[PDB]
Amino acid sequence: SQIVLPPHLERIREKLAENIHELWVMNKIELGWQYGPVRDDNKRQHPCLVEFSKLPEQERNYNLQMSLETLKTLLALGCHVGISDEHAEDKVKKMKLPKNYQLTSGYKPAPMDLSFIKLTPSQEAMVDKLAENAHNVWARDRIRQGWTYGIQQDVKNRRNPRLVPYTLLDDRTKKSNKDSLREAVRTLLGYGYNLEAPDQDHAARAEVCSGTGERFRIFRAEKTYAVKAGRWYFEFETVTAGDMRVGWSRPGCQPDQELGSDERAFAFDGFKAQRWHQGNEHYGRSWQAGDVVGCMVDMNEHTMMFTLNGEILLDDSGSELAFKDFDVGDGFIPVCS
Ligand SMILES: Nc1ncnc2c1ncn2[C@@H]1O[C@H](COP(=O)(O)OP(=O)(O)OP(=O)(O)O)[C@@H](O)[C@H]1O
Ligand SMILES: COc1ccc2c(c1)CN(Cc1ccc(C(=O)O)cc1)CCS2
Repeated sequence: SQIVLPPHLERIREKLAENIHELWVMNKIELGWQYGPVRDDNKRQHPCLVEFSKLPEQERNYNLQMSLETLKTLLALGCHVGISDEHAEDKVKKMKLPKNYQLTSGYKPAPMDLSFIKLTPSQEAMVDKLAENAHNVWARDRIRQGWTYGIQQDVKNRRNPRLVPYTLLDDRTKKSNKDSLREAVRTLLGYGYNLEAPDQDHAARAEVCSGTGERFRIFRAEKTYAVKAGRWYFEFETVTAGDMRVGWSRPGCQPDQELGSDERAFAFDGFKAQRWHQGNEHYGRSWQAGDVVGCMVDMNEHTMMFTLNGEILLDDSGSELAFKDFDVGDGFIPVCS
């Protein structure tokens, strides 16, 4: 609603509407649809493919309004549009088409050639965005209808399995809508209107989003199994590669606080390659899927060391000790976050 129409698009909008309408009757003839008097899908002969004048003026207006909304959403996409030159409209080349491919209309709908016209990756990305929004407005119209999703298509029960996000939509519709959208935006370029898109933005979730406010879960051995002397080894296999920590915690570790943030636990975050105890340092490399990190503690001279896939992880210095010295205290137990 907030979108205002610039004067160039304003006085070119009717030509856009009619040319894309003719372009659609070209898409129809390419798909094999032929022109007829009456609206009956079985007979494949409809007045829809004939020129807009013989088209029902209701559908013709509804198509033009649909394009007004589509170009307004294009402008809402943050993409600026600039007319190239007046001569790009003064000379309007138009491929000739075979009579079987060509409509009864004398002048060929086919605008300046798609070979000459070029599509950038950003332009294709905004084509995808526009296809997304068109399906959204198609769906909201259905919700106003009261149609609700159904795996089986139903008209009496108004259950369309096409009421899913465009990401999960079936290929055939995605292709047909994409074709009309991208040939439309290519006609936009061929009219000299250059669509300079906004810069692509990068954002990272970093596992902030979570079901339930809880950010992480800690699994540990029982307190009674604490080891106060000897040399011990246990493995941790990482099915994924994310915010995961493994190491040894005291029987006083808190299940709400992250490992290594306090003095209770000594952990290794392979995600950021950091050893964690009362802070973070740099230690080791980053793991991948199906990586086995073995944690080893020798409580005799108070050392702890980690081996990712067998090789010994190292800090910035060549030392193999993740934590050089620590008090025995009340023992250590295997712990993971
Ligand atoms: N003959 C046409 N002329 C113009 N645009 C059309 C035409 N057919 C389809 N469209 C466009 O493509 C969309 C396809 O909607 P369509 O009515 O085919 O969906 P549907 O799944 O059959 O709907 P419902 O859920 O009500 O059964 C329309 O919203 C419109 O934008
Ligand atoms: C530019 O505007 C138009 C004008 C005409 C047509 C399309 C888009 C493309 N679309 C594709 C499509 C197919 C199935 C569904 C559906 O059943 O959900 C929705 C859209 C309708 C077929 S011709």
